[PDB]
Amino acid sequence: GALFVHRDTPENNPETPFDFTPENYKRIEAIVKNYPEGHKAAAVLPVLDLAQRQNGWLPISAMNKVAEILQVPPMRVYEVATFYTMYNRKPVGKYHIQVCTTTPCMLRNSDSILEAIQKKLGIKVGETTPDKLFTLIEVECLGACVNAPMVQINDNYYEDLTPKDIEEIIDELKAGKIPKPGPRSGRFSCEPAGGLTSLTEPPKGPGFGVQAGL
Amino acid sequence: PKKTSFGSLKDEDRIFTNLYGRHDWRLKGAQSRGDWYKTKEILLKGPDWILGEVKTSGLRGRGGAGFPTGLKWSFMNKPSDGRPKYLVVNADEGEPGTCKDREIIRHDPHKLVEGCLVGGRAMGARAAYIYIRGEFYNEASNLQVAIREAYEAGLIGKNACGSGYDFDVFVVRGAGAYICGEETALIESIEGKQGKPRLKPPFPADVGVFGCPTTVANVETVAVSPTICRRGGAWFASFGRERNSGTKLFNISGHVNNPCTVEEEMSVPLKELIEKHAGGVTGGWDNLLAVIPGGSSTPLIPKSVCETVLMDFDALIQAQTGLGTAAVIVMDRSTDIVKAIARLIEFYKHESCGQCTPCREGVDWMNKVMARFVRGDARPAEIDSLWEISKQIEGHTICALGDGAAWPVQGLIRHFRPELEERMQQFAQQHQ
Amino acid sequence: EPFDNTTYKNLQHHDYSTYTFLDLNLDLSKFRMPQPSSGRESPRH
Amino acid sequence: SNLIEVFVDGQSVMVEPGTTVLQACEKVGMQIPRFCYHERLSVAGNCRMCLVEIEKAPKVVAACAMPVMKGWNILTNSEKTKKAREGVMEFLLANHPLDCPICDQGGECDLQDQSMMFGSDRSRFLEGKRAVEDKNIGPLVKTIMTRCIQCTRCIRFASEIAGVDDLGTTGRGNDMQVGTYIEKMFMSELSGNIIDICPVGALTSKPYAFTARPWETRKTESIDVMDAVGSNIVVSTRTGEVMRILPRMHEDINEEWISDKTR
Ligand SMILES: Cc1cc2nc3c(=O)[nH]c(=O)nc-3n(C[C@H](O)[C@H](O)[C@H](O)COP(=O)(O)O)c2cc1C
Ligand code: SF4
Ligand code: SF4
Ligand code: SF4
Ligand code: FES
Ligand code: FES
Ligand SMILES: [K+]
Repeated sequence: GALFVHRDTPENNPETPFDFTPENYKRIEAIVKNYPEGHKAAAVLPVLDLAQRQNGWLPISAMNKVAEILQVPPMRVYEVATFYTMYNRKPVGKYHIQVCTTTPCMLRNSDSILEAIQKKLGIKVGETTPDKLFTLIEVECLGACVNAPMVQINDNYYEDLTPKDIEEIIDELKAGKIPKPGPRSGRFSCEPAGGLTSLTEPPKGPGFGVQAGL
Repeated sequence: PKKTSFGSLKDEDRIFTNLYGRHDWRLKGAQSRGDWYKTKEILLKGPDWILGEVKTSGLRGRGGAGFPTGLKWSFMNKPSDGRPKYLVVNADEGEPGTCKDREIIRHDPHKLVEGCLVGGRAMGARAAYIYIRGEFYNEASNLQVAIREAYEAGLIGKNACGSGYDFDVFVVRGAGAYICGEETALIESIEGKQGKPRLKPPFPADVGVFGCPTTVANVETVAVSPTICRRGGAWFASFGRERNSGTKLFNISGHVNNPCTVEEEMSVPLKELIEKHAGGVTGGWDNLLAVIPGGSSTPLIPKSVCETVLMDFDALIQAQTGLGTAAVIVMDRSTDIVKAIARLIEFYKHESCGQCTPCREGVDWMNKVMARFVRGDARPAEIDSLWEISKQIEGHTICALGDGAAWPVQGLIRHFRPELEERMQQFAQQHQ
Repeated sequence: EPFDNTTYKNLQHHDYSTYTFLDLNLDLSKFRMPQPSSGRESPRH
Repeated sequence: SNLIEVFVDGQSVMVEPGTTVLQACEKVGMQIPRFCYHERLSVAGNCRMCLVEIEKAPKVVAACAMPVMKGWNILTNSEKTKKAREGVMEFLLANHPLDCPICDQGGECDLQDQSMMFGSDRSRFLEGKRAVEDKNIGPLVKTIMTRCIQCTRCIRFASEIAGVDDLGTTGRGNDMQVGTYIEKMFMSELSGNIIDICPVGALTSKPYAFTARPWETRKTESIDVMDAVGSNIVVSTRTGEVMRILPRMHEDINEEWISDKTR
């Protein structure tokens, strides 16, 4: 676990089947055209992510296939896959819970959120449930510190959590439901709870404050 | 003449008028709030006029370094040597305690897009690559949707806004590395390599993304340029102190009653900012222990300093700290200050790109010492040892992440040495 | 005209899917200007 | 004509524009310390062992990567420069293993020598050391990666000289690891040269392992006859027995490389 050397196994080896779907090949050629001609290696990061979105993780076969279509040495893709944390080089559950624990979230009792999830799913940090449904890890600042504590599940943020709000979210995910992203408290995104302290007046119109020339 | 006290900014002076996302964030909403208004006339005045307005406004980088933005954008105001010229907008937003750049992207994704065109025009760039954090998936989508509308409205692309200037705006998502916020490490990430910063003096304005001239500018720095060009650099300079001009976004998080993100005039007193907007410190302005005024990178300051310090570059520098990203982290007297700063050093040890020696080995070394200070399993003589190790990282690394990991330790030992030594006495008498 | 300053107006992201971002990038290819070239297919050519 | 005057310790030297601080110091007989800079590889600037002070500037600059500017005075022996080399050497040796008696590089190791000349004389590292798993890359090059100092010389050599992009860095931070990730053999006609450029004993010769120490070998400067290039070699002998073959620099034939057959 957490190793940066690949050892072949029956479930992960260069013969493991992987290939982009015909729809994804149209997405790859759109990504590849966002960069100057002669610099197709610039598309490794988005095309590796696209491979993970289709598959859910990155088997060694997936890394090699991205190297082939971009004409980049495979070792250069292995460097990118091992460098960035979001890339999954080992299978994860369909719901990847990522609990922030850096100081701004740690100050607002983000450890209680982590304990609640651990007790509910009956696992420890870094493990997966026996049904391959939930995987729990701790991440660094996710850019939502004012809404601390918070977790990320797949592509969505759940914020202003308490040991009860997080448990409800897992219940909706666990059975069949898709909880709505956003703070679980009474505020919407980041405003001061208890009433706006600014931006209460109507916004000005098209051309307020314009100088002479412009 | 000049002012002495700062703060109490009127909503008619605020730039991000949809900060809380309570109006339409799409093109129609942005235009009704002044965005994309008379943008063609800005372009036709040429790069010199646009660069002049930013110079006059005294704007300084909002990413954490605070270099004069108007002066920094003039390196790309040179003739063409045959290479394309790009603009890279830094939306990585990885500094702990920092959330401002999330709201600009998610709720005003047309001041940013308009900023790219105006900022790109000043530098003479052909396109803008916006590097957005990989965890901000939903924010990146709204940014893409706004970019699509701008294309359909003719605001960007071929013949932008009817000005005869071609400009394309691309969005490239990261993959989960804090170091990719560094300007050169951001460029190396766009090029498909590891997020490892480059060395200088090959500067991005001379050899940048794809080995071409480039400017790396923060989202907030780029998202206020069109307003300055319209309302003028004189208007922007009217706020904050001299050399600290402008309005600044603030993220007040931690042990405050109402953690929030608000816009406020530069040089605003730290005490006023927390009290007025954040609802004060949990337990009043007597439970306050320390504050990190500019994100984890900046050193903490104790309550004594927080009484009168003003939130601007020069004032916080004199307080032995920095403004950084204006990410105010508040810690009260129930906080384990040693443990709070230990987690920050663990953060930098998980975000060190690992390229250069001092931060590859030094940060991992500071983390282990801090992990022992928390428990008190150390001698008082190791505090000075930790200080010296910190000064061997600062200034000897390729990028400023190493510096950003030294400063938090130095702040802890500067103001809270008595706490560290007491922690060690308790362990010594117990574990005889 | 209704100044309903008490409602969140950024709920479009509750419906985004796992391929929303890349689909938008695909839709934008028809608007992009021609990319520049370094004169070679790769640094290894 | 186009030469620009720069000063090394106050002594004036005329250099071409684009000359690095390290190269300017070479023209006056001063060799800046180094672990990642090799004159035949691309500049990397990640060991920081070449940090040197420039008079009237507060920040030390990397000598291997910084071009000199007209009028600069390079202080190769100032207090600030000397404290930089001690700090960097302290970091290099923090996690380095105590393998010197069992390590083939001992006695001809740059980390050892530059630690004697530029580093401190004692340790204040009170933690546990890092340990990395070895990586088999063939029958010629022995790999003990706990001794690696992440200098990336092998990475740059394999890609620029050999033309094989099989070595890289997998990981991040203090867990960054040099290797092939997959189980692969770095098999090439120039593969044996990574043993010479690796400043430490992380990469060593497997046929030569444990047989001799550097100080007891006699260096006979000879020629190679495995091919028709005529590479200049050094034949190491010990008590009447050939122990190994090393490259000998010849700028016009082989530089400091030899083929694996010659080695
Ligand atoms: C370790 C590290 C992380 C950084 N992260 C960011 C970031 O997330 N957003 C940003 O605008 N600048 C960031 N910076 C600063 C950039 O390197 C650069 O100074 C800035 O983006 C330049 O744009 P500006 O003029 O708007 O400040 C970071 C610097 C370092 C050393
Ligand atoms: S200081 Fe750390 S993050 Fe910055 S370049 Fe050096 S090793 Fe990488
Ligand atoms: S590489 Fe050098 S310093 Fe390290 S164990 Fe071997 S001889 Fe000693
Ligand atoms: S194995 Fe040797 S040459 Fe390669 S990076 Fe490590 S120390 Fe440098
Ligand atoms: S510290 Fe948790 S989101 Fe920033
Ligand atoms: S020799 Fe200059 S940093 Fe390594
Ligand atoms: K060696």
